[PDB]
Amino acid sequence: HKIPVEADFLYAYSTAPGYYSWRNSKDGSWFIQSLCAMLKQYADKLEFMHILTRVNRKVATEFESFSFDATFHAKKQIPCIVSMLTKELYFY
Amino acid sequence: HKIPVEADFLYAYSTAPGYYSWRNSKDGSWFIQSLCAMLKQYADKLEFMHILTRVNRKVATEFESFSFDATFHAKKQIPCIVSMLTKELYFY
Amino acid sequence: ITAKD
Amino acid sequence: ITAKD
Amino acid sequence: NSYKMDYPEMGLCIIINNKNFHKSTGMTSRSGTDVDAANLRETFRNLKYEVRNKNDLTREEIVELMRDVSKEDHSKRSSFVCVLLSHGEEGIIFGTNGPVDLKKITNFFRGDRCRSLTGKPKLFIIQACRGTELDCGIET
Amino acid sequence: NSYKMDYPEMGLCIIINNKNFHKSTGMTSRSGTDVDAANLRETFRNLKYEVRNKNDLTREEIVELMRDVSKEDHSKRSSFVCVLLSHGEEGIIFGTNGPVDLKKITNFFRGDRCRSLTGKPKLFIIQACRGTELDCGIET
Repeated sequence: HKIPVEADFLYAYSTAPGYYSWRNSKDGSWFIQSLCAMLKQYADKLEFMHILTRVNRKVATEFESFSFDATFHAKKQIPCIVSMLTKELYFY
Repeated sequence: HKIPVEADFLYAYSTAPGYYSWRNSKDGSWFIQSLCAMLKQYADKLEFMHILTRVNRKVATEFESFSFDATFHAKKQIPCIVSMLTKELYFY
Repeated sequence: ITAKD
Repeated sequence: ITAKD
Repeated sequence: NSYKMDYPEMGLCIIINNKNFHKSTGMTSRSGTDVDAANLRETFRNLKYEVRNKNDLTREEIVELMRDVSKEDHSKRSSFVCVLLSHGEEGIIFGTNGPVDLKKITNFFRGDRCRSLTGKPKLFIIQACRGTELDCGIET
Repeated sequence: NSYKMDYPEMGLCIIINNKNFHKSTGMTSRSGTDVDAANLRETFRNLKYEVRNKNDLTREEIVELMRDVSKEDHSKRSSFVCVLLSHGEEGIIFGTNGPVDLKKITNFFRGDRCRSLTGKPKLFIIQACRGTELDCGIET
C-alpha cells in the first residue's frame, strides 16, 4: 500500500500554458474574480472540478481585454485545471 | 461574443509532468488499462472528469514497478488531467 | 484598460 | 519486467 | 450546464498506436501497446464513436493525418477524440522516426482553425513518457 | 469516492499577494491584486478555512514561508490551499525580487515530505502569466 508522492495535488491555473494572464486594475484578475464568484454560488452544491469548469466558462465567455495598442486588444483567456486528485472534493 | 481558441480541450495524460510512464509488456500500459476499465464501468454513470478521477485513483493504488535496478524498482505513477473544457461531459 | 500578469 | 514509455 | 452530445454522431476517435521504432531513434519496441490499442477500440466503439486505428506512423504521417482530420466537416459530430500511444518527452510524442511537439498536432483543432469543432469537446489521451523523473511513493 | 472533509478543521489557506516588485525585475506594480486578495480571504473564510494573508514577499521569504507551513502538523485538518498572486512564466512564480520555480514550493508538500497531509487534497491556485502568448479568440 503505497501512493505516488505526486498524488492528491490540484493546480488551478488562471490561464493556458505559454499564455499571458489578464488583470483588471480596479476589480481584480479575471480568474480570481470568476473563481470567487463561482465558489460563492456553487460550493454548497457542486464538486470542485465542476466549480472549476464553471470558472473556465465564465472567464472564457465574459472577459475580453482592452488596449489602445491593437496587439493587446480584444484578447481572451481560458484557465487550465491540472488535477492529480484521486477522489472527489466537496466543501459541504 | 468570442471564445478563446484554446478553449474546450482536455488533455488526459498518463503521467505527471516530467515523469516516466509505465507499461506492462503483456497487458499494456497502466493508464490505458485503467482508463478503459473505468470507462466501461462508469460511462453511463458519471461525468467525464469524475471518470478520470477514478482512473487516477486506480493507477495510484493498484500499480507498482518491478526492476532489478534499485533505481527503477517499486515506483509509482499518477496521471495528469488537464482540462480547458467549459462544460460538463457525459456519454449518456 | 486591461493589464497582463 | 516493467517497461517505461 | 454541459456539452451538447446528441448531434447525429458522437465523433471521430483517432488511435495512433506506435509499437516499432526506427533503429535511428534508439527507442525500444513498445511491447503490449497492441493490447491497449485493441482495448481502446472496443471501449470507444461502445461509446458510439467512429474509431479509426492507425499503426506505426512516422512524424510526417502523424502531421498529415491530423491536419487532414482537422479539415473534415465535423458539423454533424458532437466531439473529437485523439488517442496517442508512443514514447515521448515533456510536450513531445514520437513518430516511428522521431519527435513531434504535442502543440503541433493539437493546434490543428484550435477553435479558430477547425471551425466545425468550435464549442465542442476535443479530447487528447496521451500514453507516453513526459521525462525521466521517478516517483518513489509513500506508504499510507 | 470523496475525500474526507470532516476533520476538526478545513485547513490553512495561505494567500501570497505580491504587488510591488524591485526595479531590478523590470516588473510593474500589480494594480488590482489587493481586491483579489480580499475577495479570496472572504470566500475561503466562508468555506471555514483558516486564512493567512501574506503580502510582498521575496523569493526567499516565499520558500521559507512554504517550508514552515509544510513543517506544521496538519493532522486535524482536511485539506490545504495555497494562492499565488504575482507575475510569472511557465513553471515560475515571481517573488518581489525575482523568479522561483513552482516545483520548489510544491515539493514541500509532496506526499512524503509533509506526512500530515498525505492522502489529503493540496490545492494550488496560481494567478500568474505562463508566457507571452495572446489568445486572439474566435467569434460565436
